Amino acid sequence: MKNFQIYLSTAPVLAAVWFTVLAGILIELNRFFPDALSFPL
Amino acid sequence: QVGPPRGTMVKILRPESYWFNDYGKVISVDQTGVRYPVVVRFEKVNYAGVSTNNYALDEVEY
Amino acid sequence: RDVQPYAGLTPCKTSKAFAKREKTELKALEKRLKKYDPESAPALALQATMEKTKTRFANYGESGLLCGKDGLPHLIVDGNLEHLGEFAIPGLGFLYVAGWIGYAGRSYIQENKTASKPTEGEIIIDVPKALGLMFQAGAWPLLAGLELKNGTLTAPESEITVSPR
Amino acid sequence: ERPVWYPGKAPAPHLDGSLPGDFGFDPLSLSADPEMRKWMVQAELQHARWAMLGVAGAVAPELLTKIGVADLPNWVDAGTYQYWAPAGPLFFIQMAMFNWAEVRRWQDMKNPGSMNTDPLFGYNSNDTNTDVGYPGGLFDKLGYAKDPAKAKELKLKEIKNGRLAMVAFLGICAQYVQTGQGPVENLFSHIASPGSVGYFGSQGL
Amino acid sequence: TQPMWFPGMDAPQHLKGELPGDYGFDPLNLGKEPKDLEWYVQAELQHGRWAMLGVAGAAAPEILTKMGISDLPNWHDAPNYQGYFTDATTLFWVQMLMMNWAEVRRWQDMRKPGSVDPAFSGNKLPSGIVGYPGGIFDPLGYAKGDLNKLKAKEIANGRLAMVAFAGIMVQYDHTGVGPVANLVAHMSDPAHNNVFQAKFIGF
Ligand code: CLA
Ligand code: CLA
Ligand code: CLA
Ligand SMILES: CC(/C=C/C=C(C)/C=C/[C@@]12O[C@]1(C)C[C@@H](O)CC2(C)C)=C\C=C\C=C(C)\C=C\C=C(C)\C=C\[C@@]12O[C@]1(C)C[C@@H](O)CC2(C)C
Repeated sequence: MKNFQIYLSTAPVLAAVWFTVLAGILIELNRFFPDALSFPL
Repeated sequence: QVGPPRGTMVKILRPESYWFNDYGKVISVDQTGVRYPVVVRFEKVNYAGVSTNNYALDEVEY
Repeated sequence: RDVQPYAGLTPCKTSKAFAKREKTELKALEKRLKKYDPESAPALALQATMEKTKTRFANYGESGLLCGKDGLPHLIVDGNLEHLGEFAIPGLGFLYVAGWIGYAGRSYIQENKTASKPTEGEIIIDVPKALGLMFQAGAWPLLAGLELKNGTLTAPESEITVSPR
Repeated sequence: ERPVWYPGKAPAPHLDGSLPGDFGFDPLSLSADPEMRKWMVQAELQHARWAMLGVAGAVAPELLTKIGVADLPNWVDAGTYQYWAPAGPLFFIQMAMFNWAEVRRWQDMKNPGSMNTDPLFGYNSNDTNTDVGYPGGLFDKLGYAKDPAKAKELKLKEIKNGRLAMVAFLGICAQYVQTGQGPVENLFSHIASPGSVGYFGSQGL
Repeated sequence: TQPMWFPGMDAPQHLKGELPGDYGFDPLNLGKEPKDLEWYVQAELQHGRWAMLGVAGAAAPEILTKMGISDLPNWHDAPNYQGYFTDATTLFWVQMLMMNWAEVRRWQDMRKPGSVDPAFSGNKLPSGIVGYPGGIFDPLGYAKGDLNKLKAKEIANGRLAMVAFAGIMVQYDHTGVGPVANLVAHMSDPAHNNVFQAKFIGF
């Protein structure tokens, strides 16, 4: 249990979770604000 | 007894040393008049994987 | 917005080649569409793609982009006020974010260096402390300025290991 | 020795019967750490109470509709009911209120004695209370916890009804998914003919 | 022991409490040594005073226009407004010339209050705590009453006005109308003129 949490806190698992979430947010931003060549003004 | 006491951190002055300009704990100093009496222990390993070696009195600073 | 021509680049909104680019892509979309009957899902998907292309081309027209002879937008990165959104503002956003990432890393490595076994915590990341330092790194530019002014950003020359030369 | 969640199986070693509704049910050992155990007892208690309130407010409007006092929609249809404010602002204020109250709850969990005095009027809930998750002085407006002998079995009753309502709410969600009406409709439909209508009765495999 | 932003926990060690506004609020530990702490106390003073002035000067044209007694422009297009005594840049350079002197003198005081008027050699500044000069800077000058109370009052009003000024800056960046216009719109339909209708029409 706690050890499993520690296992999750390992570098590979944490890298995979962090990049999964990051890719998710970036994909969602490119879905809701798509095709952004430059910052509008 | 000569040289740094045991337990003190000494700055390495040997130019070729892997831990040059780094700090290491003194483990023991040999008082039998050997050339490199100062045994210094290092947290970080060198390329050979060792964490300690011998230094002279002028190759350390504290 | 209406942008002045610069470096021999006409605005994309009033560019005939930009209109040709839009036209060509839309016609390609129509061709792709024609083989599908309107009721089927690919037909609606292609119509949505056409809509997306139209609104993209429109947004690029309005966003003050300068197009070339080829007909595609060109970025002005010399610092011009009329084209700051091309490089400066996203450049500032990147510099802020990248400095945040780096400062969170520097803070964690310096904090973990005080642990009993720093190298084990290097691979098994203390997630609560890590996240605390990550959110403290929101004010990276300030804290970096403090480190620079106090002289603790940069280690002195004597402490760093160097080659015997 | 005590009754357990599965007779003949030893209760979980990290569970020693010193908690309400302790039946040694933890095959995943999710509460082996006492610090984790405290947090998780609080999670059960909070989810229990919220699920019970959830069942009460998802059943009571439809019961009043059936009786004839007033006309109200189902628990699901209440989401799209048009109120004074849209779902945006209503939820906004709701979440502001819950950030206030749940920060007070959070710091009660961290510090039991903390969050026992009114921050705006100085009213003392309970002078130096330690039982986390059970703020009697703060919420016991009837004095139904003034005796520990009474309080422990009332705690047991709360936990049991809470777990039952958690299962009930999960059932409510699954029933609306699988049938399409409110829970109380589904109940009366099953009552009318348990051999024709119901899961595996309506041929809704 | 001071009144604290988070009553359950305890105040940070580097926040002593005597500071005029110390409510122990420093989650991201920017305080650290007292030296940059003083640089922050003065920074907070300046931001509060300038933002109080900023909120008042961004509201006052709006209040006057909406009441209809002075048809002034909105604060955001105020710079865009034409009719000033000189070109935006010309008065800007004059403005920064005028401010370079005053702000470098304040910096000298920040560095050393004692260090810092030759225009009227008789006119000096009475010695005071850093950031609160007094003397000629307070012609009203009734400090014989409570002091730390009044300083805390200034600081909290400043903190509020800065939150308000950032808020309205975001509000125009997301609505493009005056802050009081936003305010009255929220009065008219509180459930349908709030943040959810913000769209970021223009930066
Ligand atoms: C789609 C957009 C995009 C993407 C994917 C990347 C991706 C990358 N960039 Mg680039 N970049 C972009 C846009 C992009 N960039 C734009 C628009 C600018 C203009 C501001 C830059 C300017 C820039 C610089 C100057 C550098 C990068 C670097 C990098 C790499 C590491 C960045 C990082 O955060 O590491 C995590 C961050 C850290 C470990 C902290 C390190 C220090 C960071 C990079 C900057 C903070 C220092 C400070 C602000 C002073 C800057 C001085 C500078 C002006 C010379 C990575 C490959 C770096 C690199 O690979 O060079 C070797 C690098 O030095 N980028
Ligand atoms: C703690 C994070 C950190 C920081 C602050 C730096 C900072 C620096 N690096 Mg180093 N570096 C890092 C991590 C870091 N690096 C890692 C993980 C690698 C292995 C890939 C490298 C590999 C590397 C090379 C090969 C070189 C540098 C160089 C540099 C310098 C140029 C700017 C830059 O980062 O561009 C380089 C940026 C990258 C290579 C991108 C990698 C950075 C990643 C994204 C950071 C990952 C850690 C992240 C923050 C999570 C840990 C913390 C978390 C648990 C809380 C600068 C001193 C250059 C140099 O000497 O310049 C003078 C150079 O040649 N770095
Ligand atoms: C508090 C307990 C409780 C009570 C008193 C009821 C009472 C009722 N339910 Mg509800 N229900 C419950 C819990 C409960 N349910 C839970 C936890 C679920 C989620 C599985 C459901 C899902 C559900 C559906 C989808 C339906 C009912 C129906 C019914 C009615 C009886 C007819 C019938 O065949 O029921 C059978 C119901 C049960 C035996 C409920 C208990 C669920 C057990 C644990 C079965 C195992 C399910 C499991 C998750 C399957 C997946 C395995 C997979 C992981 C490999 C009656 C009103 C039916 C109805 O309303 O018809 C008018 C109907 O269609 N219930
Ligand atoms: C909080 C909760 C429900 C709250 C509901 C609310 C507020 C409902 C409100 C509403 O309806 C109303 C009032 C009126 C409507 O107008 C509006 C809404 C909003 C719709 C449910 C929790 C529901 C929680 C559930 C179902 C949790 C189930 C967990 C289980 C079975 C765990 C089992 C184990 O963990 C143990 C015990 C031991 C381990 O070792 C083994 C395993 C197996 C892992």
